Amino acid sequence: VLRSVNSREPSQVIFCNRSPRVVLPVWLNFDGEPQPYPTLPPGTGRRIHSYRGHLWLFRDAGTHDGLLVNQTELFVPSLNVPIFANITLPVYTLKERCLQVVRSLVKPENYRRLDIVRSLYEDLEDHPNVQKDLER
Amino acid sequence: MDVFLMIRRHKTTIFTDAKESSTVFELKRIVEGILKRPPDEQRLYKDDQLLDDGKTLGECGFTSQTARPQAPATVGLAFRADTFEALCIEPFSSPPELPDVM
Amino acid sequence: MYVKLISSDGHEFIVKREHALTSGTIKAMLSTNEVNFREIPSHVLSKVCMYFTYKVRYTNSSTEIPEFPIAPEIALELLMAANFLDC
Ligand SMILES: CNC(=O)[C@@H]1C[C@@H](O)CN1C(C)=O
Repeated sequence: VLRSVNSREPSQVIFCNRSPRVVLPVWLNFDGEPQPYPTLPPGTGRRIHSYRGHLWLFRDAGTHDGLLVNQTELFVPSLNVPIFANITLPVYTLKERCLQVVRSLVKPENYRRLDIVRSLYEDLEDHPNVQKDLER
Repeated sequence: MDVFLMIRRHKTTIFTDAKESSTVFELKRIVEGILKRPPDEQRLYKDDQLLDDGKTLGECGFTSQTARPQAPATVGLAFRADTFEALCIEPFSSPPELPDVM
Repeated sequence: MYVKLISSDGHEFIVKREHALTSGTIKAMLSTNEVNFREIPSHVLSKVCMYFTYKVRYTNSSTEIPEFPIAPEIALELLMAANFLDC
């Protein structure tokens, strides 16, 4: 339902990682399956050959935190008059940002050992995920 | 360019912004609107240094890249009761001991 | 124009009303221009206010948004506050 269009029409794309995260580019193939590509270090760039009508999204390579590309969630290469794909941090909610920090300090096994409301215990293990966000 | 500040006195803290080109006096005008105290009854400090009314915030080392929204610069405030009290800023509460699981 | 947010240890934080209305919780507590937080100490509520300024600044900005910093010692308590405030 959310797949790349097999147009076979070449489209030069520049991946510009303007975030302090290691970015994992994800290409949704013609079946809708998320296909990972080589990661981009923070503040770095990379030139890749893609195609018109192809679906891309971007995540933190280590935590799968959601990232924005051109101020949205989905990047679709268009006709080349190289299309620029600006990858930036979104403004996370304070709750989600706090979750990211706690997850990176505590091993998933010790989520239960933390003194918090059980509601937070569940939120902590509900890690950001490509398939989870992939629905509509 | 906008600078982001914490104007602090005792247990009071004001979060506000201002232009780099704006003056220390103009910041006292802001404080006046909020705390109902005239500029002549106010003193503004960068750390321990008394700030002069005519100087711009940028001249006083409040730049848009050090007075950031997520990490605002601190401006000390001292009122006049007719003598001026000493600059006094109560520290925030201390964080608990870092949990062993962290 | 400005509202007052008081921490559990007496610290009084004064922020713009627009900034404070980020939290739907705080909006409800205002409706009376002061809110008392019995559970939120100073070192947490101060970060909450910094986030308000941060959020208003970088929402729909298109500029390179910087990371919102959270010290490891604060993360645990800030999470509980953020959860409660739906921030
Ligand atoms: C090296 N370039 C690729 O791998 C491109 C990028 C993406 O459109 C998918 N794709 C294919 C199927 O060739």
